[PDB]
Amino acid sequence: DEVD
Amino acid sequence: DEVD
Amino acid sequence: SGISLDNSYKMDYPEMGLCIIINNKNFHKSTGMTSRSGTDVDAANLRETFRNLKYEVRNKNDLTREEIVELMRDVSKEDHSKRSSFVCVLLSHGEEGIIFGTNGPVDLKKITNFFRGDRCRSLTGKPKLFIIQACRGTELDCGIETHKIPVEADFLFAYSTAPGYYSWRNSKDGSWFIQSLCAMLKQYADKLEFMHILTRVNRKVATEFESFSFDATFHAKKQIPCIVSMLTKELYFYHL
Amino acid sequence: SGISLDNSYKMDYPEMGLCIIINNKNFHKSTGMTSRSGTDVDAANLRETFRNLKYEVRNKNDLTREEIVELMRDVSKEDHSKRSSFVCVLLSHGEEGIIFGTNGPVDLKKITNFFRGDRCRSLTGKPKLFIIQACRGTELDCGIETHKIPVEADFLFAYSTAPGYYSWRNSKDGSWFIQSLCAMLKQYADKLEFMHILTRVNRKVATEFESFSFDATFHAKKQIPCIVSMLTKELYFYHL
Repeated sequence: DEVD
Repeated sequence: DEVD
Repeated sequence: SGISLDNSYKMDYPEMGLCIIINNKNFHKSTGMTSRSGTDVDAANLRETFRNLKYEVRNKNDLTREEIVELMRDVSKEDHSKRSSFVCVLLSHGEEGIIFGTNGPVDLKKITNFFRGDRCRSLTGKPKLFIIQACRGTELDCGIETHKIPVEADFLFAYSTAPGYYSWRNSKDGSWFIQSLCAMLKQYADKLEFMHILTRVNRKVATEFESFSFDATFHAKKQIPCIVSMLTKELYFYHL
Repeated sequence: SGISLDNSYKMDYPEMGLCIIINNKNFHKSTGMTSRSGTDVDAANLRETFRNLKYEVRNKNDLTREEIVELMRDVSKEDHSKRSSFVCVLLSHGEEGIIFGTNGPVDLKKITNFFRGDRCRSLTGKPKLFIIQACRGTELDCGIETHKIPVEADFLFAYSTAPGYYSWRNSKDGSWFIQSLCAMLKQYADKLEFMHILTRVNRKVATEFESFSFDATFHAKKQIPCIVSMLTKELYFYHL
């Protein structure tokens, strides 16, 4: 899980 | 007719 | 029992819920904001429309920014356990993300935060509807010839106009959006899902209204409302 | 003939329309933006999903801000007379109102303006859908334990996340929103109206996903997408  |  | 489906909000609690209507017509001189002629027509239409949907309607007129905040705080602290949903109607001047109390602005975010899933637990998982007749800017539409659930979930914003745009109010008939919203709720609330009702409202506003002004800058303009949904279920105002 | 109804967009033109997919994975070093691992999974899922809805899909990878603008300009200048609708999928970094080309930002407004009712006449009165997997800010959701038509009309923005919030992407499964969107289109496009499909997407994202991170700041967070509709009719991807 990563943020854009 | 008027704007808010 | 037989198989079940989870597609629609439970709307058969003992009460439909509160409908809080904040009707700001007269503003402190110091603000330099005009009186909102016609808004009482809107407030009255809204009261009747939501009365027939069985909402406990509370009308409040000409509230200061401090009064708006404390009202929303207090309403969020009530026990909503026996209520299916929450509705708040804001009728005032505004700009993007902002509505006006009689004496100055309130951040829309501050208002809705009181009802966040984590901050108002008797409304967690229930539809929280914010209906807003107010400008979101100063653009005019010239038209063209034809851990668990997110705290921001289960909100619906029914804006009167597109982001960045003026919103139109008629001093005699009331605002285009509220007129159309009440008409469509009256006609379809016992039939359509709420998004489908709000879509009929978009088309009514978009097709049936056009401004008349002696001032060329504000003449022959059009308006499209703006539905913003973070709902997780379909919403019907009726039940079995 | 018999009585007619005007509640639904005409989706039986010779073509469904274009589906433009802009897949930005690798960014110029100078921007300081990270690679978007997993986005190819999203682009591939989107291509297949819209292929089965009979859209003419065009995938474009790693476009500069200049390239995005000229692509949208050019697509808006095509003859869409025989097409029912227009779809654009943006997959990139972003902030509120902004998406990133490989070498810098593009205002979302600049992109959508090319398709305004008055600026792209073969799409006037037709649904123009903008699906956006990109951050809209840096907030994290901690969750809670359970003359004629307006130029801005007929647009739909399906945002991956709420205003102001980060949007979550999984480097192996793809983004939460695109995963869920494709799954729900696959399962319900031959059944439900589009808003009802997008609502199923809201619930899937809201209920089924929660971030895992070694970094406490980014751990155990939740996400709710954000449907923004200025449509004037119901939209079904099928017809008679």
